[PDB]
This record gives sequence, C-alpha cells and structure tokens, in this order.
Amino acid sequence: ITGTSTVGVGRGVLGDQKNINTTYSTYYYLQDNTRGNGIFTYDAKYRTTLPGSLWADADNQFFASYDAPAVDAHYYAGVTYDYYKNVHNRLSYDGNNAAIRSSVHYSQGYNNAFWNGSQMVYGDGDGQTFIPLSGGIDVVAHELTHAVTDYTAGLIYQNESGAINEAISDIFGTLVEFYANKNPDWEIGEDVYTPGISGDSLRSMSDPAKYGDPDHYSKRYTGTQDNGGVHINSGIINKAAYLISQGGTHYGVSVVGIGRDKLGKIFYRALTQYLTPTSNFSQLRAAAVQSATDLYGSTSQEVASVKQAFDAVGVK
Ligand SMILES: [Ca+2]
Ligand SMILES: [Ca+2]
Ligand SMILES: [Ca+2]
Ligand SMILES: [Ca+2]
Ligand SMILES: [Zn+2]
Repeated sequence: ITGTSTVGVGRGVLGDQKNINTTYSTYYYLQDNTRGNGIFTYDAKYRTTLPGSLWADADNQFFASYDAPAVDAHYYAGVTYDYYKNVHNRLSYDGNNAAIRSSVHYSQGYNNAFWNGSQMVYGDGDGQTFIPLSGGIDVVAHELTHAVTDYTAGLIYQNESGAINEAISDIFGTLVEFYANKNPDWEIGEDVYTPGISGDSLRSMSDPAKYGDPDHYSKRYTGTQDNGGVHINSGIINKAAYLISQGGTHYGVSVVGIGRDKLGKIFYRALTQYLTPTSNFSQLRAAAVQSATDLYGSTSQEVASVKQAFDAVGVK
C-alpha cells in the first residue's frame, strides 16, 4: 500500500526484541520500503489460501504472541536481502529487486515452511516438533535461497539436481546465519526444532550422519521417497561444503579449509554461472572447480580444497 515509511518494534518467536520497517496509512503495515521493491508480510489466518491479508497493526508495536512469527519473517527476510546485496551484489532473488512476500500462520499445526515459486510460506508448527518456523534465520534464508536458485540455475526438484537445490539452500541459509552472527553453527533449524529437546536440529552440515543422512556418495539414497531423496542426499553436498570452509579429514581424505567467505563466493558463482536445471553431483563438482579457478587461479589452494572436499565425499 501507499504510505509513510516508519519503524516499529516487536518481539520475535524466541522472545527477542527487534525493530522492523513498517508503513503507515491509517494502520501500520508490515511493509518494508527500504529494500528493493519492498518486503511484505501477510497473515494467512490459519487458512491455506495465499497470500492472505497484508499484516496490519493499530499501534506499530508487535508484542502479542500472534505477532511473533510475522515479526521474524519480516525481519529475517530483510537480513537475507541485505546478505545477498552486500555480499554478492545481488538485488533480491531475481537480481532486479523483486518484492519479497511472506505469509505466516499458514494452516494449523503445520510443521514446515516453503518457497512456492511466488512467495515464502511459514507454518506455526505443532508446538512439539516445531515452533513457528520463521523464528529460525537459517530456515528463512534457506527458503529465500530457493527463490534465487529458481531464477538462476533452475535446478529441478528431483533426484540429484534436487539434492543440489536443497544443499544450496542449506549452505546459504547457514552463511546468512553467520552473517547475522546469531549464535551461528553448521546445523539447520536448531532454533525452531523440538523446543523440548536441546542440542538437536533438523539436519547437520558438519556431520549429516548424526541424523541418518549420507555423508558420502556411496551411501546415497536411490529410492523414490522425498522426490528421490532431495532432503537426504543433500547431506553429501552439505558435508563437502562444510569441509571446504572448515577443513578436516573425512574417510581418510584431508581437506584444508578456506573459510566461509570463499565458500560463499565459489558456490554463488557456480550457482549463477555454471549450473543448469539438470546438473548432477559430478557436474556440481566441475562447476565448483571452475568457479574457484575463475576466482583464485588453477594452481590455487582454493581449487585444491574444492577438489579434496568432493573427493572426500566420493563425488568424481
Ligand atoms: Ca500492536
Ligand atoms: Ca544457530
Ligand atoms: Ca543453524
Ligand atoms: Ca530442539
Ligand atoms: Zn528446501
């Protein structure tokens, strides 16, 4: 809507206070005009109809429990936009400042969040398995990254290409978590997963096997469930990414870590310049090696580490 840009205050899912950009026109709306064509957050009111109604508030204060998921979805979409703009010089997910829209309170007891090709959608969780999913910055960044992938490589959500699609979202979801310096780690969804159990997460990039996910190509899932194991086989790529950044010895293969910043630069270039809709693991390796070569030279330590990491997870 058309109005005056202002700043409100609220509390997120985890009870932390934060300032959020809003727009005033009779009501205060969750519309951030400071980033690209804007960030808009909607209330799905427990229904499955999208996007719902643009979030309206009477006093620009968002401290009600019902407001929490909206506060975080709005705020973290902003942080993710900042990450892509400041670190990769990319304006929004399409590279042309496309408006970012999110709907919260989707359905009832919905234990998931997703990018549907047009916008982000967040369930509130059932309170046991998950609490409102927008409370996890890595989750928000994971989903928005699917938008970036859709507009670039266009990886099909099936089999190996789908696993790469998922891994890319986990990788950048984690890099954004580090960017915001919000208790960063290499785990996925730890802030909103199982509130009654501490120390766990949905997936682990440092050790995928901790939750039963493969950490080597020889252990890849070849079934048909989960669209060919897109959330399962992603562990193979996630482990490779973790090794490239942090280093370590995996299955007898040693990798010298090159850091998170270079990891991000290498994968962003691979994603935007070399990957295609049907790229498989072997092609991702080639794309990553070529990207590191473009950026640091064929005889660089960076290229060596990328090769070692993929060798460690068995991807030739
Ligand atoms: Ca209010
Ligand atoms: Ca964390
Ligand atoms: Ca995390
Ligand atoms: Ca937990
Ligand atoms: Zn995903």
